[PDB]
Amino acid sequence: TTYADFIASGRTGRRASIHD
Amino acid sequence: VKEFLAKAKEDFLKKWETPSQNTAQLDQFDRIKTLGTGSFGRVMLVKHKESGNHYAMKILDKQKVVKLKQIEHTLNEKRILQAVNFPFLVKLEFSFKDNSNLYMVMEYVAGGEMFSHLRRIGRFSEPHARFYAAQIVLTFEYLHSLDLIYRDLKPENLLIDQQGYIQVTDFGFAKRVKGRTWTLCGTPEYLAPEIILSKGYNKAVDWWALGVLIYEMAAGYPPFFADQPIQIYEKIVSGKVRFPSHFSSDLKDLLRNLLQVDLTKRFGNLKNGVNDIKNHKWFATTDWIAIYQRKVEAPFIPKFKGPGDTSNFDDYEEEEIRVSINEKCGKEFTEF
Ligand SMILES: Nc1ncnc2c1ncn2[C@@H]1O[C@H](COP(=O)(O)OP(=O)(O)CP(=O)(O)O)[C@@H](O)[C@H]1O
Ligand SMILES: [Mg+2]
Ligand SMILES: [Mg+2]
Repeated sequence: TTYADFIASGRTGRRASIHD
Repeated sequence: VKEFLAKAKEDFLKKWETPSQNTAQLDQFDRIKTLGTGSFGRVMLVKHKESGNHYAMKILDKQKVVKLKQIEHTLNEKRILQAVNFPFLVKLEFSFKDNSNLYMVMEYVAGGEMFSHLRRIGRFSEPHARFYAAQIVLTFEYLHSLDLIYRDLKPENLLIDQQGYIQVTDFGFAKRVKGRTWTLCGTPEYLAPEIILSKGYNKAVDWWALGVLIYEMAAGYPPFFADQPIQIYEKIVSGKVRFPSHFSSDLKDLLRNLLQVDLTKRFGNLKNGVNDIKNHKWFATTDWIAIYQRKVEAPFIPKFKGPGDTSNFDDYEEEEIRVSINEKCGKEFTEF
């Protein structure tokens, strides 16, 4: 499922902003 | 609203033109615990000695900021934050600087990030997501009317107060501009395709971000996700969006108009502006005035035990605040 794929991904924790 | 916005503007312009500075100093606060870390510093829970009140102190390293060419953004952040006033915007209580750092002392929002609750719970029911969304809609209407673009909408920047309402923090990328701008900034999952494409953009990016937010709150995951930002960008630009089976027909329709690549079709950027969103069927049960007045029944109220409680925030590695005996980057931050 999409949920399971998200949960196993590397971006489930706090996301940092980017600049420039 | 037009009457209200006109007065809000006058109030804003006065502060924008003559910002407050140096309204406190470091030794007036006892630093307790880090609530979060950033590229140029961190945010700490602190207790103001004289009043005993708790606040969140964002600390910025001057040399760092200058080295990484983020002076303008940092100055924007504080100039704007000290000038705005709205029920869903965190208030800047004090601001000051020293030899090494810049400090922004905000009201402490003990409920924690929407992020943690969202991840823990999995996803918010539509009425719950809608409650939060209405608040952001009114906040963007307010900010936009002042020629301000927020630029970093995400659950991590949305705090839940004791009433269960949203308090927007992190104006790091907020900017006052009439027309378009070009800076590549924001958070990967929330970037509108025009930002990624380096074509120049406007307030419309905040409405696309709202689309991503509503989708994430209701689904429990972002509409465009992957392991690396670059993979995320490809998905965003492709435009293809898929909705969970549980999404209502209304939600899907609103989302298709927000996560709209075509600027001439994106809700919030049309002739009727914000009214296209406010009047959408998904918001039919939303009493806008009641929301603004904070009179609506909050779907969830975070558990809090006494002021100074940080149980709603993750733990971070503590570090000593260093203050040089020599002034660093004084001219660069004169207006701060
Ligand atoms: N007024 C406040 N009350 C309680 N917590 C706060 C707060 N202001 C900020 N925080 C907490 O500190 C964290 C970091 O603050 P902020 O987002 O302003 O820093 P930053 O801009 O360096 C991170 P980034 O740019 O990567 O998103 C927030 O995500 C939140 O958890
Ligand atoms: Mg942030
Ligand atoms: Mg930021």
